[PDB]
Amino acid sequence: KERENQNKFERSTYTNNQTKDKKLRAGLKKIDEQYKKAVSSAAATDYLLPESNGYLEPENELEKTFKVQQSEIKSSVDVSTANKALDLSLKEFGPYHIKYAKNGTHLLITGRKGHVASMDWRKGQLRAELFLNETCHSATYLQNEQYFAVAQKKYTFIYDHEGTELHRLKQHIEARHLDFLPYHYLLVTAGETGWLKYHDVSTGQLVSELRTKAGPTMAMAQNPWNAVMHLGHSNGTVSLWSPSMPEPLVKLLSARGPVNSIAIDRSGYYMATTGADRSMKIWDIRNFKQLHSVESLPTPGTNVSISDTGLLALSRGPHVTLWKDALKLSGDSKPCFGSMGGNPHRNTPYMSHLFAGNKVENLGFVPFEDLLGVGHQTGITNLIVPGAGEANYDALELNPFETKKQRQEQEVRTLLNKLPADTITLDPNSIGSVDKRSSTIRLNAKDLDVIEEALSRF
Amino acid sequence: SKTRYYLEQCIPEMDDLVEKGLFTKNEVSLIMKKRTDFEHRLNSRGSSINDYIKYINYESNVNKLRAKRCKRILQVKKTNSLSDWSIQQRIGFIYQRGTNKFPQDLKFWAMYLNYMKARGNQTSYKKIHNIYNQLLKLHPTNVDIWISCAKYEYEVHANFKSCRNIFQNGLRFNPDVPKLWYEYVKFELNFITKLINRRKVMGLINALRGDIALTIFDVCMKTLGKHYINKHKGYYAISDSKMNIELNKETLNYLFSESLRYIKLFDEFLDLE
Amino acid sequence: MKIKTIKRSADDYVPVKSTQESQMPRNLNPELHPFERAREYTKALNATKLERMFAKPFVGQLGYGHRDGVYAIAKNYGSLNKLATGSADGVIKYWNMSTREEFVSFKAHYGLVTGLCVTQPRFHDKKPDLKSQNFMLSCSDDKTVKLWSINVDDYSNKNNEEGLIRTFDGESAFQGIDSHRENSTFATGGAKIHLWDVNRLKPVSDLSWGADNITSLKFNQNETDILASTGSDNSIVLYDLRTNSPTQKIVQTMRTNAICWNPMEAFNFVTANEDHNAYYYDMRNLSRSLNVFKDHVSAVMDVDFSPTGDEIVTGSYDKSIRIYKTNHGHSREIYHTKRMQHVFQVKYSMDSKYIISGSDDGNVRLWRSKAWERSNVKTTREKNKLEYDEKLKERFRHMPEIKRISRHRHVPQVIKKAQEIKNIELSSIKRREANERRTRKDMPYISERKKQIVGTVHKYE
Amino acid sequence: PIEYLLFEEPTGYAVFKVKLQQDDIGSRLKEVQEQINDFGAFTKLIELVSFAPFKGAAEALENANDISEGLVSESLKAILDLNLPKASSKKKNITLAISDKNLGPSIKEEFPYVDCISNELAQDLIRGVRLHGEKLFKGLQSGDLERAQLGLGHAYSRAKVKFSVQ
Amino acid sequence: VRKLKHHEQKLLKKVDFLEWKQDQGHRDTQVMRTYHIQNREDYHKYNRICGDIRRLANKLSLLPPTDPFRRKHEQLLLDKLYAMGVLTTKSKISDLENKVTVSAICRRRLPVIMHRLKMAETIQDAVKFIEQGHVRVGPNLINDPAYLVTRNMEDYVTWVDNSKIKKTLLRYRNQIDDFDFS
Amino acid sequence: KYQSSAVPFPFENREQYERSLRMPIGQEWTSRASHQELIKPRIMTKPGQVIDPLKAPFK
RNA sequence: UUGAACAGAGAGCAUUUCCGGCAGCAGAGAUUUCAGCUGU
Repeated sequence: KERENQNKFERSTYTNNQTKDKKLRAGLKKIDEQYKKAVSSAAATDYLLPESNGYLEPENELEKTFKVQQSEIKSSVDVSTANKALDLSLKEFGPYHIKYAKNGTHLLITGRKGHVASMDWRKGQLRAELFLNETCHSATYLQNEQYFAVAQKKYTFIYDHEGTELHRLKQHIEARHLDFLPYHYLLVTAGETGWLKYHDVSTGQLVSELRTKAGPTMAMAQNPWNAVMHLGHSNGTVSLWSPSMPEPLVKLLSARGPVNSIAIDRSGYYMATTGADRSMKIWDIRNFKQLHSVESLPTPGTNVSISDTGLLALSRGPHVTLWKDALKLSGDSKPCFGSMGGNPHRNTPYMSHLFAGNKVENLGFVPFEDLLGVGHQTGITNLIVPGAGEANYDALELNPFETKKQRQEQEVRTLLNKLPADTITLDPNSIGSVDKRSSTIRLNAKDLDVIEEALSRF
Repeated sequence: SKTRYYLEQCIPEMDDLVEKGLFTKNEVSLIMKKRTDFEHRLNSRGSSINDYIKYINYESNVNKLRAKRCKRILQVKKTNSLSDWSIQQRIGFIYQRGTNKFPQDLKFWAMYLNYMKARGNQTSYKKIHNIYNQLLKLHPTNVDIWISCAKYEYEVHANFKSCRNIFQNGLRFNPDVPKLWYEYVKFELNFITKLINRRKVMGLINALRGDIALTIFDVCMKTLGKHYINKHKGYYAISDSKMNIELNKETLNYLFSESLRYIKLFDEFLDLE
Repeated sequence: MKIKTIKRSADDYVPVKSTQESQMPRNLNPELHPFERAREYTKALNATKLERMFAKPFVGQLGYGHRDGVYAIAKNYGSLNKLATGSADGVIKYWNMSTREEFVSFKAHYGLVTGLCVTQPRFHDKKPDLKSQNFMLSCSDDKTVKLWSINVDDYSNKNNEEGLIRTFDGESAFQGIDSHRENSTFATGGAKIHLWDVNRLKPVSDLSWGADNITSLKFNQNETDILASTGSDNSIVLYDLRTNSPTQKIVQTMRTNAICWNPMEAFNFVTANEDHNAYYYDMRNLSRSLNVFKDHVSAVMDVDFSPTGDEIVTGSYDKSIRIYKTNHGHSREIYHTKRMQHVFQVKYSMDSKYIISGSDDGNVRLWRSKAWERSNVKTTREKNKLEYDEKLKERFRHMPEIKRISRHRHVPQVIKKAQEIKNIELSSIKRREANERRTRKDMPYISERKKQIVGTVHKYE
Repeated sequence: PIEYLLFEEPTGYAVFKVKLQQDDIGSRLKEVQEQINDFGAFTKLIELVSFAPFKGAAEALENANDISEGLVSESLKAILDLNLPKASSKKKNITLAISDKNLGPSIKEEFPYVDCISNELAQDLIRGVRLHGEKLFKGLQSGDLERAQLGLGHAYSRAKVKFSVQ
Repeated sequence: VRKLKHHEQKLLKKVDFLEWKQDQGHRDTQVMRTYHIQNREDYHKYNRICGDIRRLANKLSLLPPTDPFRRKHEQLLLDKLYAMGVLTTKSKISDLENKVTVSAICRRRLPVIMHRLKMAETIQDAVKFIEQGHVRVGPNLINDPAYLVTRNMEDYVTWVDNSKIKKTLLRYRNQIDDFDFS
Repeated sequence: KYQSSAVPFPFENREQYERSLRMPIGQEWTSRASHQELIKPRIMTKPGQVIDPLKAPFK
């Protein structure tokens, strides 16, 4: 009943800053008993969890972890993971924006010149290779490998599984950043116009057009927790947006200069933003505190990414550098680059790699595996990062081994339980409650000159 | 899914089995992933009684390892907590599930009965009675189950009334195999021999005869003759009197050969008259 | 340097043999499953919409009805599918509700058959053959109570002189009848309420409070020796058969059309009366109703309890029936039909799943108590989905978007217009009593549950 | 309540135990009428508790004639006395569902504590187990049921017509 | 996407992954499958032209019917749209909303007039021939199919000489002169 | 419109009412046993047999 | 409606009546488990 890992499974509630009703008293007592039983029994599943997370540990004081080479990892790990660590050398079209499907089964690469390829990177099956000879910028899958949206010269296009064009969106005028919201079925679009557009993929209907009013959108990320969009502008300002409010939900002053990249944890708690002022900044999202401010990077961080197990992958051109346990509150988790004299209270890099020829275009962790796919000027490279993936997925949220029938039925079922775009709030648990107006107690309709003293009476 | 239900029914015993400091978390996760494999193979499609049997063998092996580790770590022979009966209860439930799914392999039914009998004082003889009742309901014609049921309830419990009831019900169902007749006359001779030997013993310390065996001998001859004349010449009596007398002669040969075997294994009961 | 990656191994996740299903590993982290309020809000909304499209409650009418409108119905409380109905032209019929067809019809009387019930007649010379004969008895305004037997094909044990085994006789007319659930006894109300047993051809006892007639009668179902009756002086009288006497009566504002006792609580009953609502009364304290079920718009003609004791059905003179949860006090459901006129009798079948209504065009109709509920047997996946959806609609019940959908029905034009003028009338009298209370000194706050009792014999202390 | 079910067939006798009652009032509805066609829901109603197979085609023909003319044979007596609980004869008999309204009297003549039902509910329960057949029996009979049906039909017909091969 | 069940057709009806509201019935896709347009955005760079001429025809309708600036510019626009052959006659200014079509401004393209005067036999083979570089309008070769013609140049659509399909049709009719090198 | 207008009847304040709503009963968020305990209804009848009135041990 | 003896079912409910403690010893089945006497 005690369960040393309950507070992961606990659930916050409302507080005022007991009752005389017998029936209501016993009803609330049954509700508290059921909540305790449910938390305990849900937290006892960690016995049933099949796999264990990966790691790499130094076992010596001369053996630092950032100086461990990718060939040495590929020798030290098994043949299946060594074959997952792919490398495509696609030289002639431009730097390749990488994208993985939400289970790690499909890869979607876009060249800057025109070359968009959707493929099953772990078999050898490509299912779309289309050369759209205008400058493409980004792409994403929608709810499947079966549809993907590409952001072209101006218009965003939507292609089916084999690459036939389904849609040319006449809105979404100049996208540079696309991201799909999978529980809400919303393709979110931002770019050189100062506008943020939410487009419902299922109905086909443009849900929202929002003026950023801050020029072109330099970075864009999605909170996986509550589906609000963090856009980074040329002010050094991140703004958190929802498709209901025509104003940003929050505006944070992250950096000086512009904001080069944003990444959010999948728990929706931490956000790493890199500015062009050579400054990485780790942010608390829920309480909006600034946790860490790594200033004076040697060159501006062009990308950040956060794995499912909380690694932090920063990329500064040729270099990729990953820190472990950097998204924590304490000042001993501030990511350093060296430990001055061997200080154990300095978060040196967990591992680093140098793409010596080129400058990396973007970063993306492969979802349920221990790999980091970085797309760069001459194609794709996966890196075996051992701490970097949820070993125990849930197979009824999203399954890496899913079949054709399972894809069909899961598509219909998630389409059926698509969440409305109005339910996107800054916290997800605020659509069962009562108003923050409409008084917290329910109402019971019962509650619904001594002369002048004489001259008074006149 | 129901594999999820069974797998999370398995968790309180390993709660207790980690608290009693004999197993660790990394090895109990290994026994849970093996048990996950087995539960999924059990309640998925295309299932096999060999999947049931291998699950029972795995659960008995982890029970023996648990007993060995308990004696080596805690130096007691049972912790008198949940984790010393839960796994035998699991084996009994795997047996019950398997016999409800494939009630056709008497090898598995008899492995169930053997494990349930050999469980010892912890089981209940009415729990053995229940699975004898449903097995005899499903296989009334298979006669070795009747012999085994009555043999368990006479040669272990010495319950003469219930043993007589079992033999009379079996002879009601299949009064055609002579083996059940011979085991009934064997049981009646054993019962009357134990009766007269307890008489001799109470005499030496301090009416009811083999005529029961003779009467069941008489109805054995009559009904075995009737069932052989009904079994051979099967559909109709379309046979002339040559074939009818040939048949009746052959049933006399059959029945008299069985009575020859009756006297041949009747001579060795030499403690009564 | 030690090193370990994720080894997925493909034997645990995609099965070896093709005949068996794939493994579904679970991981109960809320990080893995993010939108836990919105996702089950949308499942509760899709459950309310699925209920509003699956609501097909009309099963079928049974037989061809009667000729002159059904004024009496009685289920038998031991068999599931048998039903006796009588009309205004004196014909009674016994029904198999499985095949929806009459076992037998009977020209029983000449007037209206004003009551009928069913019996297991405890004769002490003969033995009742209840596996092949059913027994219904029935009183009319031609001063007769007649007892009939029915040949029933429900067991195949046997292989016969069906109708009218005896004829009780009164000097004045009868108006209601109900049978005791043991000991050969019944009671008939009329010009005066008499008790009878099936052996004697005359009333055992006359149990009348005063010289005011009796319009309806119900025996209790447990504590079977407690009777209740409705008299046309707006009176509800309780009788006890140990003391062989009346017990206590109350006088209300308007006339109680019917009673039914709670089969699970043994001292609670529900009255159905002419101001358009029903009253849930405790026998041990008749000074206050313990519920009022309000949503009808004309005089409530008949009420009945679910055999689970948890909800009531209530048919009224506006041509519609209404089902009420017992703890709420407003209608959970309304059933209407352009063909159904003036539902005079409603029973709740012993399955607790179907509702029998007898209208006055002639027809007796089956309905589902839960409209969206089908009567097949269910695999565990669909049974689990259905009770998950019930719990989810229950805990999101009061959200405005799903409340406006679950609250929605199509009511006829006449009932809708009477409903809205009833609303503006009630709002006007609340406005005027608020003004009068603002001025005057001592205006007592009378409860709604007491606002309909004009008085009570044997006062409470 | 339709508690037990007796299905006669050429391989022997089967006693099933009714788990869930089907609907009585909604017995003519569409879902109730096609749940006996779906096997995944019929196995929620019916469970096999006993099957006594015959001793051969001779006892098969004897029991086919006894079932045909509505009599309880000795194998019927054995399996019913094994399977049905010793209920009372005056209060709450055990309920057996048959398909033959003139076999019912022969069953109550032998077991007075058994009331027998063959109305439309027992009829469609019986035709559910006829529709599915070999799947309900879980593998416990020798001999294919249609092959025994061919043999028993030919034997019954030649007996009824007195077919002589002379 | 799954040909949804009935409680499915009812619960969500406006879902359609294939055809949205703003597709306008996929008329761009339909007319470029008809007249076989190579790249995208040609439809909309014709539709902008159609919208511009109906907008300035609207504001020429706005101006009063007496001034020579208005009447000279509408007769000039009508004569230029006749001179590029978008129209077939010099009729009413109501035809500048009834008869100007993105279809007809595709009718003036070079492969479709080629199929019209039977130089090719299908528009696809016309685009084959003019990507292979066989034809010319007057002196100069035409490589792209986006060159639409004017009303004067439907007479000098001819192949080049040394075009071997021209040589094959000459040796078909065995009028094949070879002093003129084709 | 995704949050209720006032506090519904059986509760007295929104702390009580949101303590009712604080745990999801879904398959995805509870174990299988806890999911079954949370979704079984209060009134469980048998689908084809008669419900008789209650009888108590001597009232 | 009760009482009596008889035949039972495994389908319910208590509670300190004993056992799931240790040997010595013979017995039981295939070197492991199984079955009772004298005291802790």
